[PDB]
Amino acid sequence: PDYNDVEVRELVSKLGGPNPKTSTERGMTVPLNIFLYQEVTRMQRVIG
Amino acid sequence: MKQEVTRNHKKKDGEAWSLDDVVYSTTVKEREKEKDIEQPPAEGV
Repeated sequence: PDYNDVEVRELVSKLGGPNPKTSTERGMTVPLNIFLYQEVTRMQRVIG
Repeated sequence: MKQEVTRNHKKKDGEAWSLDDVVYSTTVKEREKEKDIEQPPAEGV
């Protein structure tokens, strides 16, 4: 199914960081969570 | 991943790690099964 951009951003904001027990950091600010968002948007671009 | 590890290693020392002057460390698990891996690594992928 086609990814909804406004939905994806809400799912991305919930993503933790590496060492997620003690890290206490979330969302697009985390280097791999920005990367995930970029490749999910690139995957939707392909699917479409 | 290279960022994630250097952000963990800013307090650690001694030396403070920059993306300037870090390179990849790579080892092969050499495990009989792939399902013996139950948890992720500390600093890894």
